Amino acid sequence: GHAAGLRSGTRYAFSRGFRKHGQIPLSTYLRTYRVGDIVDIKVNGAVQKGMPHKFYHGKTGVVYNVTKSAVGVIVYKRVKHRYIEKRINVRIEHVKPSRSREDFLRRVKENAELKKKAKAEGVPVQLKRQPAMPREAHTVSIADNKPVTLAPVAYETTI
Amino acid sequence: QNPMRELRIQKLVLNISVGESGDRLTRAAKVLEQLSGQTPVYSKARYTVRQFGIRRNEKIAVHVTVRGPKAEEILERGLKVKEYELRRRNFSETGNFGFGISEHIDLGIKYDPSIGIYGMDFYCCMTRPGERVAKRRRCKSRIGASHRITREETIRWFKQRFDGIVR
Amino acid sequence: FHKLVKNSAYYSRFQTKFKRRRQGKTDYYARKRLITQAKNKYNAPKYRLVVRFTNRDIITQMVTSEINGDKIFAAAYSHELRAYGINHGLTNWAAAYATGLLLARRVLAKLGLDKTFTGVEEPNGEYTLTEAAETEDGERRPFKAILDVGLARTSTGARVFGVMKGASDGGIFIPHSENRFPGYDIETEELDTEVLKKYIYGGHVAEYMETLADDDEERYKSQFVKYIEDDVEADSLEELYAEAHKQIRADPFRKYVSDAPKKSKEEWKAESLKYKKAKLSREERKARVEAKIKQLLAEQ
RNA sequence: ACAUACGACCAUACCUAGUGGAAAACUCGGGAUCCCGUCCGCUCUCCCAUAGAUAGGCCACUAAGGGCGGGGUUAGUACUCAGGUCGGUGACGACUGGGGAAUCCCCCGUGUUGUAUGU
RNA sequence: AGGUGUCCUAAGGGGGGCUCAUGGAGAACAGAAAUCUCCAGUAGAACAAAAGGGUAAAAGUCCCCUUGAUUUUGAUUUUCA
RNA sequence: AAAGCGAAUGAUUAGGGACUCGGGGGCGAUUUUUAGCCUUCAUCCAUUCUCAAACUUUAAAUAUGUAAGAAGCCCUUGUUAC
Ligand SMILES: [K+]
Ligand SMILES: [K+]
Ligand SMILES: [K+]
Ligand SMILES: [K+]
Ligand SMILES: [K+]
Ligand SMILES: [K+]
Ligand SMILES: [K+]
Ligand SMILES: [K+]
Ligand SMILES: [K+]
Ligand SMILES: [K+]
Ligand SMILES: [Mg+2]
Ligand SMILES: [Mg+2]
Ligand SMILES: [Mg+2]
Ligand SMILES: [Mg+2]
Ligand SMILES: [Mg+2]
Ligand SMILES: [Mg+2]
Ligand SMILES: [Mg+2]
Ligand SMILES: [Mg+2]
Ligand SMILES: [Mg+2]
Repeated sequence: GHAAGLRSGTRYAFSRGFRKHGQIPLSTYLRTYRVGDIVDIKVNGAVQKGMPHKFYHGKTGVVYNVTKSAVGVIVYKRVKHRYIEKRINVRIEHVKPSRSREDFLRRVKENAELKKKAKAEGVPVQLKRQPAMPREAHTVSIADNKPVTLAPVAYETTI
Repeated sequence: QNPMRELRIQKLVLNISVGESGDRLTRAAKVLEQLSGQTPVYSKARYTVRQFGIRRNEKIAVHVTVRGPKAEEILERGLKVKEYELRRRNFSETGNFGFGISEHIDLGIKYDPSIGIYGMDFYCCMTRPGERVAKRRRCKSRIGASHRITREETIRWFKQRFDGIVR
Repeated sequence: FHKLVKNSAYYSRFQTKFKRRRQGKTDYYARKRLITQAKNKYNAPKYRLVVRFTNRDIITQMVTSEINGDKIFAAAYSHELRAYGINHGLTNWAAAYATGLLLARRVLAKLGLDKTFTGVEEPNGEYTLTEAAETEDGERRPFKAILDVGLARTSTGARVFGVMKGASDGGIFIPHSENRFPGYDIETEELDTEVLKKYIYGGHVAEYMETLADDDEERYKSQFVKYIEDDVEADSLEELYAEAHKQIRADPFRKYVSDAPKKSKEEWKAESLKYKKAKLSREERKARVEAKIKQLLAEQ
């Protein structure tokens, strides 16, 4: 049985970067969170209270509780042949709102106006994404862009 | 030049390093207390060397500082004993200087046989008006390059005011 | 010789501090505890009463904090006391009490709670706190703010607590204890409640006048030059401030005009742009180097 | 546009040296009765806004300045995922379908901005 | 390559002021090394102990007041069935 | 992984410039710090040849967390001891 402590193996993960020590920006304490938000976890080494375990560093979850100085988050952990639901308490210095769902929240309101604009006008539109398609036919002119002929080069010693 | 670039005496501090504790230190404190009129301050020993016979955290010295007209008159008396002659190397690169004497009764203190005889050290600090910039608590900053004193200026000031000689 | 500490490698690894800490203006350790609010209360603001002192002025504000900067809710300077009968001693304890009272009335009027929450109206040196007022058979809690003192020392008798005492009598609720007011005896832990009354109306200045005039007439007239030119004596200061107090609680939005030059916003911009020097260009900067080479080369 | 108070990003803002600063502001500044604190009214605290000066703090400009920030070159190179009854005694290497860096060196730049009150 | 079966009424809790290791230049005895003064100084010091992380108007250092090292039970995290 | 050391911490080869009061040896009277004439190590400065599982300013490939709607989006306004 090897050594297995709470913070074993976190030499580089929990460290602050080069030229990024000292004071914490105060906009961290001014954000607001609501039950149902989507946040990601990133441990700050300079705060030793409300720290999450090293497994959750770099994960994304959903808020389920709000208290005076922390939030409760729900994450799913894989243990061999199943998933288990975990609930962790994290101080707000370690959490951050996520941009994972912003693309979806932007397409939903853009689809609403395009649908209503088209319905008012009378011409149908697409309203869903498509993967990149193969290119089409086109003509390329040789005028004042004459091609340059290349050939492989002989071997030579550099040093 | 500008009226705000005139030299003056910031403070004068004198210390006596007896090297041991006991009655000798107490009597070394009385001479400074009588001379200045203020209560002096004891200084302990940071190191511990058996060659000098001192250990950590035992008082071995006494000092005190004065400002204003009191500093000027006491500085005058010491220069009188030194008969207004000083060495060039007594002046530092920041614009200060100092000297010392081997006997405290030379100034004239009505010698008492029950207090012994001590020597002391003289050191005074020069300055200019507007030095509060680097000393205030709020918006503390750094004095400019053209506003600081040099060795040539302070020796010249000493020769004009006290009419002394430095070589 | 010795190693040069400040070489290029020293500069490369150097990490600067926050800009307003380099300027020495804000204490970020205290600021965090002042502005942060419980996440249980989602968007309820926290109101700060900041007070700052200059050589010739007193600055007072009511502030809230946002993500991209602070927002000012009201302001009340000390030079604005001129249009109330006060012209001297603009940075003393009595002026601090008056300019604090001005902001409290100016804030309550903006919120619409001026008719209720009057305050004290008879400045007395007692220790009281603003209570809830009963209206239409119901209670309403008073407006609440906290003091922000900056880098000043909080010793007994400081002028920062003078501004607070005025705002508290103005009608705002500001939590505090009385062990920092002038006239508090730390030995018996009692407040005299009369020395504080003297300080509210500026009585400590007046007693200085009469004592100084009796024992040193030359210093008296050199330090109170502008006080005597307007026939202000030691028996008139108390009624002078009490007059300003009741005028302030009748029209807190009175306008003041100074004797400095007056222009418009567009006029000032045109004036300032004339005294402005522009940076060189690349061609000019290169031509200067070429000229410098010719000078040094021909200098030999 | 300029100044002050409270800020946001936290060096394009830092460090060194040299020249300038309309108006107002900010500053240095003057005095220790009271509140208060020191070995010392140096710092902190109180009183005056008259007198003096932009000397310094503060703002702006300069320097083939050190650092910092952005880009080029290094280079389709080093490395790496998948493949073959491929080469070679081996060490190790080439090819097929893909992904793809970092110094030395060269060029440019030297803060942006929110609320409130004023010049 | 190393560590543990302890140690602390403060080396626990709150508040306030200050800045460290080291270098240069100066001062009677005093010198390589005693005490005093100025300038530079991104932490090169200190934080009971092994090593790693963290900290500059502090988490270091000195000063003032105290016992949240207290009461009643539940939820959650690591090793994990 | 690769890369770096005219970048911090460590390891490491060689010349040059500045220096004397740091040391050593000496030569003009060893006179003498007279830094007189040299001299070698030492120190500082700009360069120079090689390195790191328990070093690092930088930094891949392969792998890895979350999302891609009806239990969604928008307008108005009812309860509470928070
Ligand atoms: K192990
Ligand atoms: K100036
Ligand atoms: K100037
Ligand atoms: K032990
Ligand atoms: K304690
Ligand atoms: K450590
Ligand atoms: K357990
Ligand atoms: K590299
Ligand atoms: K190295
Ligand atoms: K991904
Ligand atoms: Mg392990
Ligand atoms: Mg703990
Ligand atoms: Mg504080
Ligand atoms: Mg440059
Ligand atoms: Mg392969
Ligand atoms: Mg096969
Ligand atoms: Mg403590
Ligand atoms: Mg502290
Ligand atoms: Mg490698």
